[PDB]
Amino acid sequence: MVPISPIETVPVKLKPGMDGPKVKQWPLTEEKIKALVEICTEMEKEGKISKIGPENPYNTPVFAIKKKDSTKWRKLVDFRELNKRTQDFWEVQLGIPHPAGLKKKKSVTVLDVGDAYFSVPLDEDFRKYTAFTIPSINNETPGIRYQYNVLPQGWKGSPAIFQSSMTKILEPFAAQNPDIVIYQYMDDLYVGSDLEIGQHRTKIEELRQHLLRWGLTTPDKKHQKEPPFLWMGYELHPDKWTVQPIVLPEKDSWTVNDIQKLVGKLNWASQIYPGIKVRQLSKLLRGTKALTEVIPLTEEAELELAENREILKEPVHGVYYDPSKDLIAEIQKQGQGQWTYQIYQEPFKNLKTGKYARMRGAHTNDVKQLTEAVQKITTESIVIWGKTPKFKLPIQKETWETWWTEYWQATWIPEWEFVNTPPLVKLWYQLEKEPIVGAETFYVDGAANRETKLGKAGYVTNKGRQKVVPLTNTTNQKTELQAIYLALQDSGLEVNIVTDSQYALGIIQAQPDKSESELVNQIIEQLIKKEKVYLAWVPAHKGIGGNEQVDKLV
Amino acid sequence: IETVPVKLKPGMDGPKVKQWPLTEEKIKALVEICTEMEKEGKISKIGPENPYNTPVFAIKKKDSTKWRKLVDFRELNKRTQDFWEVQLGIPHPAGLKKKKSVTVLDVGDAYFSVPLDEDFRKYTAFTIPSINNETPGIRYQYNVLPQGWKGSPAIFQSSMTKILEPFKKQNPDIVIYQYMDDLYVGSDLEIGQHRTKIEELRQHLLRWGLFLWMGYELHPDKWTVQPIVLPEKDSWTVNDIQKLVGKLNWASQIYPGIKVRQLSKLLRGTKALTEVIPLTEEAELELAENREILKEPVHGVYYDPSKDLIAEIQKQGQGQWTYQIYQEPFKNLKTGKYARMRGAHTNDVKQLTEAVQKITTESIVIWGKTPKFKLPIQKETWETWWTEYWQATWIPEWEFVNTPPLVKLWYQ
Ligand SMILES: Cc1cc(/C=C/C#N)cc(C)c1Nc1ccnc(Nc2ccc(C#N)cc2)n1
Repeated sequence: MVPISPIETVPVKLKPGMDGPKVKQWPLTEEKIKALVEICTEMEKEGKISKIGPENPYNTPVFAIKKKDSTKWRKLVDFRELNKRTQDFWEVQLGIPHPAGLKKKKSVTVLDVGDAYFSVPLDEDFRKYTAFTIPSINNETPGIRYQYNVLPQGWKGSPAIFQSSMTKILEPFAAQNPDIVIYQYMDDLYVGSDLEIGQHRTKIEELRQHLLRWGLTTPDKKHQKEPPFLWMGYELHPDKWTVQPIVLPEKDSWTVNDIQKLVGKLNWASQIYPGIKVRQLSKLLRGTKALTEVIPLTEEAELELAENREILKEPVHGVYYDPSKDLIAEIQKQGQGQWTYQIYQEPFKNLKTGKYARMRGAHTNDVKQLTEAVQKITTESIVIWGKTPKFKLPIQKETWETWWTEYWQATWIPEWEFVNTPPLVKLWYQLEKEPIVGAETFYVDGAANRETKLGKAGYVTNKGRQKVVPLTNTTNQKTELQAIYLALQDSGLEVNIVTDSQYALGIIQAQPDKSESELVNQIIEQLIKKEKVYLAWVPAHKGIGGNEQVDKLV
Repeated sequence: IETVPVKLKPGMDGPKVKQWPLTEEKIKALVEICTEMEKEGKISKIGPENPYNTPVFAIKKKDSTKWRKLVDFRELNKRTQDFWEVQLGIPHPAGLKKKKSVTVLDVGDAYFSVPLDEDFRKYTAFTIPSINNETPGIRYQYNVLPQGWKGSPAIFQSSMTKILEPFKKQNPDIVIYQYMDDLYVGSDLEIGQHRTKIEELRQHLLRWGLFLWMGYELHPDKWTVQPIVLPEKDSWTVNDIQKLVGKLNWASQIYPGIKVRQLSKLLRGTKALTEVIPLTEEAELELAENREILKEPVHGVYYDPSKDLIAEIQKQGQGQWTYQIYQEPFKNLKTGKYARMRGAHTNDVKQLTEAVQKITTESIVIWGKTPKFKLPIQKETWETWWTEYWQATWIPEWEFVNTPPLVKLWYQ
């Protein structure tokens, strides 16, 4: 007997205020019982479970399911109730590594460690809560009672406890062997290195020797798994990665579900296939919520899909990360609030790609969208590579400077450079900071009756020019905007406009270049055509002449 | 050698706050720091049976090349039972804001000498993440009072109280105030001796049992405050008068006696904006009366210790920023203006981050607590970058303003 180090148990507790499960065992057929008795007999002989006295008051239902119509049976202990009462654990699985962040490896060996799983003892004081009962033949004797000694499959804490136990064992090996990487997924350990293969195989034997100190043995065979690997929807190869085959189905008619499925595939594909578009297809799902409801494909969407099938025509792979080189992120504007990007280190060899869609909102502008895309890429990059990439953006350095020095909010974009690839992001208009000498002054105003919804919009100018237009189905806010629009329409290339609308100023000072309001869009089109515009604000109902509210008070 | 028991507020469980993305440089710094803290018994590795978490990151104090671990205990602090100390509540020192000089000292290290109640340790869990989540995050929990936690100064108070008795009895005029990991020491002394007392103080602390070498000098006596001012001109255009009436209309919400009727009269008619308008005597007198009203303090302004302090900031351009601190709208308790060049000639966001720390510091000195900020920036931009420029050991709360306030210019 060679002494082995025991595996420390994790102390587990039920949620505060809760007791163990007391669920009634289900009636089973004579056939299933003999099967369960046989099954439990060896488990017991194997140390996994132990017979318990009548004292224990807890219970969990055990079942028997035939195996794909085999000669064998399998036991299923349903821990759903115990799981609802078991404490929460730290789940280290959240946020999986992204392939573009991985490093290329010459070799990646796989080791089966499913057996090690049963060397992990379950906290002695929690064992009682795992009690179960194999009914007796004909219910004429007491059912056989057992409780677990090891992590039960299906129990809430098994995955976290198994992983943390294996990690603690592996820790010193990883630390003292910096030339290898170890990753656990399910019942396997994946060990990779760039070592001359002889030395790599030696490292594997050392790992098996290390694990034996806890009496954990490994198959001593050549695991079936070898590069490439199918993992979390990706294909990992020694020096490249890609997403698993994306197949867009041919269809004569699509339903809400089919489209949600399609968009899911396109989104997954967009991380390496450049240009993928999903706006025209996504908007079709605007409040449908009926999986079966067949929706007709707009010609706009039929076009987007055809463009995507083209992009998905042939396989595309991304390369792995080389810590010794800079990271570059290039962005392009696609239109309709869509943006696309590529992250690479060497020209034409993307590590990954991606897209960004503008946020929901009444008014927006291209510079703000570009900024949001930059922030999103920056954060993703910190997660995957731990650093910010250098950016290549379709906006002139001069345009950016004019924008941020004049914008009312603080804003920032990290180290970047202009890349001249249309369409370029630009500022479409810029209001004056001071009144224009020589330019006609338009005093505008609008008002609407809250009940009748009737209103008026208009202006009076220093040259005696005047206009008042009657409006229906309107509000104070819309008449205020209409008044400004009339002034822009009827003035020359330079104009001074005086308004008392805090609402209209709130919008224009936000500098939108596009809006969900056709009225605001018409105003933007006029601002773009003018040479100079000064917009002045004054308090309403304060006896400021030109403030011709009277014309619109009827 | 013994620990004072601690518990969470009734009906509240420990924090479970996600760890945000960390740069490679900050991860390496934290791995090195925690490895030494673990060896010294300050923290211990934890198992999967601890599901709690508080974010951690790293910073560099004002001009220091050495990384400092900083745990964001904002959540734990609002969930940790109010630790009213034996002090019955040390009345905030009103004299601190009046001192000629105030140095800020980082005494957070002292905390690590006092053990933390074993049953509360689980709630201080934190994670050092790995780049691309390639390896399991390193999990730890504190065994001693942690820096940044609300209950640390509270529990260490009694120890600090007697640690300073000597220095305090021999210097009964010096004001010493403690907020979280910082010690504020103020005295009217000539900056040269003021410093002697300070360095003496830390040598008096280092000897007493405990990077305390750093110092941060503030001058409350030379602090920023702002009255409302109107333009003085020889020729007023229609536009100048429109801007004045607008500003006066805004001010009338703060000062009840403000009038614009006589000035508004000048604006009757549809005149060219650049046309010069001569002021009548009635309008001139009205402007004069308003100027006088604006030289008097605001009526009914008082601080209430049970109410939150609110701080608003406006970007004025060219590196200038204005701000106001109040509890009730239009009842400003403090207003100010900054224009600073520590490193952000061309970085809006660094400037705002520095303005936020300066305002918080002023707030701690004056009222002994931090304000809630209304920041003129998009949430995404702020959250992506503020930690890159942070240099304080505390962290205030903040919210975002997405609509341009019309009152921007009136404050500059
Ligand atoms: C996340 C991960 C998943 C698997 C695999 C899980 C599965 N199935 C295998 C390993 C070894 C790792 N860990 C790391 C860590 C750093 N670089 C890499 N690079 C890397 C990994 C696999 C291949 C290949 N072929 C090439 C390079 N892998």
